[PDB]
Amino acid sequence: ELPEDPKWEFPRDKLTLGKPLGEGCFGQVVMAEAVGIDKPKEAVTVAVKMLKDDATEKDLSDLVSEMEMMKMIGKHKNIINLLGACTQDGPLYVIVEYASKGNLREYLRARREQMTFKDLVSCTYQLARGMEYLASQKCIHRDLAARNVLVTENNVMKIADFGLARDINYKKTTNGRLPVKWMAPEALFDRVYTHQSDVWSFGVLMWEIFTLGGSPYPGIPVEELFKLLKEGHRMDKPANCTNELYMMMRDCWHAVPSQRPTFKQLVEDLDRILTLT
Amino acid sequence: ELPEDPKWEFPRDKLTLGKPLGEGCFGQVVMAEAVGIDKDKPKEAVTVAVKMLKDDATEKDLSDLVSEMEMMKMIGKHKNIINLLGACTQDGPLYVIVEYASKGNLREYLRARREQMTFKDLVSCTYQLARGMEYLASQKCIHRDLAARNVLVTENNVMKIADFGLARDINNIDYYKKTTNGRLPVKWMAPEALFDRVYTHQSDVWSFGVLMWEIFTLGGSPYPGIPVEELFKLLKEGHRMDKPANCTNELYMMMRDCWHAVPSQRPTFKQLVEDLDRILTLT
Amino acid sequence: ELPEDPKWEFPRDKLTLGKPLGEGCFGQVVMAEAVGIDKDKPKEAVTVAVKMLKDDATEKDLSDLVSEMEMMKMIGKHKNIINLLGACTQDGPLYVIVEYASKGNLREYLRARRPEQMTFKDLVSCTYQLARGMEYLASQKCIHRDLAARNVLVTENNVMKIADFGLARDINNIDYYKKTTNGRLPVKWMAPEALFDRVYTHQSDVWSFGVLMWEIFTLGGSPYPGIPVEELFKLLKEGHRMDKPANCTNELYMMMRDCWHAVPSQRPTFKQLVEDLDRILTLTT
Amino acid sequence: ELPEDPKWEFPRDKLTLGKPLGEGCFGQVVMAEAVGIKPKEAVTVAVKMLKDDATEKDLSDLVSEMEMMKMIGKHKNIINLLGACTQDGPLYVIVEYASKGNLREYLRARRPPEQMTFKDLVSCTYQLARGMEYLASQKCIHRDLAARNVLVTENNVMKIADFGLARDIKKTTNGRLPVKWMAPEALFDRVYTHQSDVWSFGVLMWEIFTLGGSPYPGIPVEELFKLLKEGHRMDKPANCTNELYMMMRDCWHAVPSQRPTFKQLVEDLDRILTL
Ligand SMILES: Cc1[nH]nc2c1N=C(c1ccccc1Cl)c1cnc(N3CCOCC3)cc1N2
Ligand SMILES: Cc1[nH]nc2c1N=C(c1ccccc1Cl)c1cnc(N3CCOCC3)cc1N2
Ligand SMILES: Cc1[nH]nc2c1N=C(c1ccccc1Cl)c1cnc(N3CCOCC3)cc1N2
Ligand SMILES: Cc1[nH]nc2c1N=C(c1ccccc1Cl)c1cnc(N3CCOCC3)cc1N2
Ligand SMILES: [Cl-]
Repeated sequence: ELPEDPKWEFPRDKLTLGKPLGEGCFGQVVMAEAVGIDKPKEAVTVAVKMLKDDATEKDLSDLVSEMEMMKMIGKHKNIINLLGACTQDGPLYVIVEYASKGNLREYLRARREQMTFKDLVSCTYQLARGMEYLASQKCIHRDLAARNVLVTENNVMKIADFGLARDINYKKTTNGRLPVKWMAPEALFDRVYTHQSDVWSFGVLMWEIFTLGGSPYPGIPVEELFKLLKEGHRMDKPANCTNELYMMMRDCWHAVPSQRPTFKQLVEDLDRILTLT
Repeated sequence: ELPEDPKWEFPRDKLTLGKPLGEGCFGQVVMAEAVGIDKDKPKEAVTVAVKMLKDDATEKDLSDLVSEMEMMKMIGKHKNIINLLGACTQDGPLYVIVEYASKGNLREYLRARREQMTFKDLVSCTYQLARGMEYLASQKCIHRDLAARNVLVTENNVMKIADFGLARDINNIDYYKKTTNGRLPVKWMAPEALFDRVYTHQSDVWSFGVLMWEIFTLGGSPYPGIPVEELFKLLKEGHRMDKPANCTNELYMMMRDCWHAVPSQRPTFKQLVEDLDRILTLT
Repeated sequence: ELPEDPKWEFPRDKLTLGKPLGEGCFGQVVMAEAVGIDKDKPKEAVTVAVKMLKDDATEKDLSDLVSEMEMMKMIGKHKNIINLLGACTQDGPLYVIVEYASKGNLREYLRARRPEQMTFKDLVSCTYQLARGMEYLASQKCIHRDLAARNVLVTENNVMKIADFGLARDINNIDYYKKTTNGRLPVKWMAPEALFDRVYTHQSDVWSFGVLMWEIFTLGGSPYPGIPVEELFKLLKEGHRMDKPANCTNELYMMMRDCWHAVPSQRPTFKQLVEDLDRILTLTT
Repeated sequence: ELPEDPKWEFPRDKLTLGKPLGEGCFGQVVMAEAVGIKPKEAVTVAVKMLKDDATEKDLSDLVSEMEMMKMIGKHKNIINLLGACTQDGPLYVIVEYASKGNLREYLRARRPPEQMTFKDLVSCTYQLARGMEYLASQKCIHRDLAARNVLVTENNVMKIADFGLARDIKKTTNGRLPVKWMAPEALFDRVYTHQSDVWSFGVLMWEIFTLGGSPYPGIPVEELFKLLKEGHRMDKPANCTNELYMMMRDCWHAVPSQRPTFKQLVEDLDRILTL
C-alpha cells in the first residue's frame, strides 16, 4: 500500500528495539539501535516513531506526512534529522535521531547542574537558526513549543515534531488540532498560517525557555484567552531574560502578522547577544 | 464565545471541586459534588463528573468539548445514554457537568472481571448498548465513535453511552464526505467511512459489531496481531476477526451480519434491538 | 471442447462471413450474413456481426468470450439491449453472432454530429432508451459493471443497444459481488463504492449510468475532462463532480448530480430514472 | 504518492508533452521532445502514459513494466529505459523512441503486390536474435515474443519492446499471452523457461521471413491446441532459405533442453551473415 523510497528504506530485520523512550497520544516511539544505517556497519541508536494499537486515520495520515516532511528539509544541525525510514511488510516504523536529554520544556523543568544565563541565550539562539534553515526551505513548523523540541546529549538543541508541518512554497484547515496557548491570533481566528505565525509561536517558545520550562499565559483559561489577544494582553517579562530580549520577544507577539520579525532578523539579533554575554 | 442556556447553566459557586477521574489525552474530567442540581428540587449535593478542557489544548479540543455540550442537549434523555445534568457556560472556562458512573467505563469494566460475569449478563450489556443506539439513531444522529471504551456502566450496572461530542446531526442529509479522516480510530471504524468518507446510520452498526466483539471477548482489542497499516489491505479482501471463544454462534452470526460489506444491507438498528430481545428471552 | 447448447447452436454452413468492423482488446467482430437466423422470418438473410477470436488471442480473451456468451443467454431479448440471435459452439472455430447496428457505438456516433444535426430532444430521448435498457438488467438481476457510453451500440434508425457484457455478472442471491477486486475496469466510469470498497450493485451501476448521461450529453466527450486517472482518487474523496455540459438543461443536471450521490442507498434506482426521464421526455415538443 | 527513484526521475517541466505516436488498447504512448537525457541536448523520446480508460489493474501493469525496464540495463538491440517522470503529478514512463514503429507492420508495408532484400531480412533476425542474447543472462525472459512487439529504429535498428509481461528469473496465471506464439512446453504445463522463448523466437522468425504473415495461417486459435498436443509444426516460409527452415525446426523442438540456446542461435546466425 505504501511505496518505499529506495534511499530511505531500511530492512526491518536489521533494527533492534530498546526500552521505549515515550508513549504519547500523538505517537509512540521506541529507542532502538540500527546497524549500518549509513554501509559503515555502525550500530547507531535511533529513536523510532510509530503508531499505537488504535490509531486515528488523521494520525496515520499525519505520521506518514511527517515522515515525508523530513525528506524535503536538508540536514541541519538544529532540526532533528531523519536517518532512515522503514515501510516493510510489517507496520510502518520511522527512524529518527536520538536526543539523550529529552525535550526542552522537560529539560529546563529539571534545572529550576545549574543553568547559567548564557546557556539560555545559546538555547534560544539555536532555535532561531533552525527556523532560519526551514524558512530557506519554506517549511512551516506550526508548533514550535518547548515541549516538543528535543535537546540532545551534550546540550545541542533540536527541533522536533514535524508531523504537523506543511510545505509553504490559507485554506486547508481551520488551524485546529494545535495548542492554542502557543498559537498565533491570525491562525486561531482566520485559520491561515505563515512564517510569522511560527515566529509568534517562537515568541511563546522564548517564554518557555526563559521561565525555566514554565507554562505560558499563567492564570488564564483558554476560553478566556480569545478575548485578551484582541485587546492586547501580552504576558509580562520572565525574570531571568534581560530587558533587551523582552522588547524583541514582545515584538514577536504582534497584532498584525506583517509587523512580526522574520527569522533572519531574529537570528541576527540573537547572534550579537551571545557575543556580549 | 458562550451564550446562555437558562435551563442548562449551573453556577460555578454551587459546584464543588474534587479528585480527578482520569486525565484523558483529549480532555480532563474531574469528579465533583454538584450542590445545585436537583434530582427532585432537593437542592442537596449530588455526585457528578465535570468535564473540562485542560489548559494545554488542541484548537479542535475546545470545539469538540463545545460540540459535546451542544450535541447532548439535542439528544434528550434515554436510560441507556449518559445524562447531561449541567453546563457552566456563562462564566470562566467551560465546565460541562455530566452524570457519574460508579462502575466505570465498559471496556475496563470487563477487563477487570477476567469477579464473576454470567454469559447472559454479557448479552444484556450487548442487548442494552443496542437499545440505546436505537434511540440515538432514531433522533437522526450518528454517534460516530461507538466502542466499548466509551460505553459507561453505572452503579447497579445500567449501560450508558458516552463521548457524544464527536457525533454529528444527520437529520436531513446523511454526513456526506466532508471529513479529512482524522475523526476516528481505524480498528473500530466502518469501511465506508474509512474509504468512501461517508458515514450513515449503518456505519454505527459496523462499529457496533466491533463493540459486540469487545463486549463478548472480555474487553479485548480487535484486529489483534494486525498492524493498522496492514488492516486496510485485507478490509477490501474482507477477512474478518474470528468469533471470540465462548460466544454462541447466533450472536456470532449477528456479529458477522453487522460486518456486511454493503452498508445498506447491514442489520438495521431497530433489527438489532429486536433480535437481541428475542435472543435474550430464551434464557 | 465446449459442451453443446442445442438452442444456441447455429450451423456453420448457413453463416457466410463479411468484412470486419473494428478491433478490440477482447477480440474482433466481423459482419456476416446468416440465413434465417431470426425466427418468425425464416429463409431470409439478416445481417449479423460475429464476435470471433483475434488472430493473436489472449487466453483471458478466449475465456472472456465464453463468459460473454453465457451472459447473452441469461439476459433475454429487449429492444434496447444487444441480444443473442444464435451461436456457433461446435467443432472448429467458435463464432458467436450478435445483432448488427448500422450506425455503430454511441460515443463515436455522437462525435459524428457536433456542430450532421442532432436536436436536444433526441439527446434526452436517447438517454431514455438507455435507462429503460438498464431497468431490464436490474429486473433480471444482473449488473453491467462496465456501463459506459462508448460501448452502447446504436442501430440504424437509432434503437440504442447496450454492449460489452463480459464484465457484468449475475446477482441472483448475493447483491455485493465483492469478490472481484480491480480486475479490468475504467476508473472514470467506475463508481466510488466499488473503486474503494470493491463492492458493485445496481445503485453502483447507476453511478456509471450517471457518467454515461454526461458523455452522451456533451457529444461523446471524455468524462472527467482535464483530470488524470491517477489523481482521480484524491478528488473523488473530496467530492469534486464534473460540471453540467453546456447543452444540458438544469433538470437533467440535477438528475445527473442525483445519479452521482455518494451513498448508494440514496441514489435513484433504474425504475426511477426511467420514470423521471419519461416525463421530462413527454414535455419535449 | 509513488516513491521517487533519483536516478530515473526526469522533471516534468523539462519534457514538453508532444503528440501521440500510435495507440494500444492497454496503454498509451506519445512522442515528445525531452530536453536532456549525458548529452545535455534536446532530443525526441516516446513517453508511455496511462490512457483514459484506466483499468484498476492497468496501473499495476504500468508499474511492473517500469520495474522490468529498470533492471535490464542497456543493449543495442533492445528498447531500454530513458528515465521516468515518477512522483510529481501524473505518471508517464519514458522509453526510447522508434521511428518506423512495430516491425510486423514494417514488413507488411514492404511487400510488392527500396524494399528489403534477403540479407536485410536475415539482418533483422540477427539483431533480434542478439537482443534475446543480451536479455539472456540477465536472468530475465520476455514472455511475449512476436513481430508486433518488436520495434524498428529509424535507420533500421531493431529493438525489442513492450516489456511488461516479463519476470526476471511457474505459478503465473498465463492468461495474457497469445496461443500461437506460445511455446508448447509453456502453454500446456504453464512452465516458463529462459529457453522456452526459442519457440516464441521460432514463431517470430516466421513473421520476419514472410514479411509479417500471420503464423499458423488458416488454423483458428480454438483448434490450435490439438495440433500442438500431437506432432505438428508450421511450414517453412517461401522466402527463407532452407537452412533457416531447419533452424526454425530446431527452435521449435519438442522438449526445452533441445531448443538451441540463445548463444547458439546468435552464433549460428553470425556465420550465415558472415558467409
Ligand atoms: C523521538 C525521540 N528522539 N529522541 C528522543 C525522542 N523522544 C523523547 C520523548 C520524551 C517525552 C515524551 C515523548 C518523547 Cl518522544 C525522549 C524522552 N526521554 C529521553 N531520555 C532518555 C534518557 O534520559 C532522559 C530521558 C530522550 C528522548 N529523546
Ligand atoms: C466522563 C465520565 N462520566 N462518568 C465517568 C466518566 N469518566 C471516567 C473515564 C474512564 C475511562 C477513561 C476516561 C474517563 Cl473520563 C471514569 C473512570 N473511572 C471511574 N471509576 C471511579 C471509581 O473507581 C472505579 C473507576 C469512573 C468514571 N466515570
Ligand atoms: C459488435 C458490433 N455489433 N454491431 C457493430 C459492432 N461493432 C462495431 C464497433 C464500433 C466501435 C468500437 C468497437 C466495435 Cl466492435 C462497429 C463499428 N463500426 C461500424 N460502422 C461501420 C461502417 O461505418 C460506420 C461505422 C459498425 C459497428 N457495429
Ligand atoms: C514504445 C514506442 N517507442 N517508439 C514508438 C513506440 N510506440 C509505437 C507503437 C506501435 C505499435 C503498437 C503500439 C505502439 Cl505504442 C509507435 C507506433 N507507430 C509509430 N509511427 C509513427 C509515424 O507514423 C507511423 C507510426 C511510432 C511508434 N513509436
Ligand atoms: Cl450503501
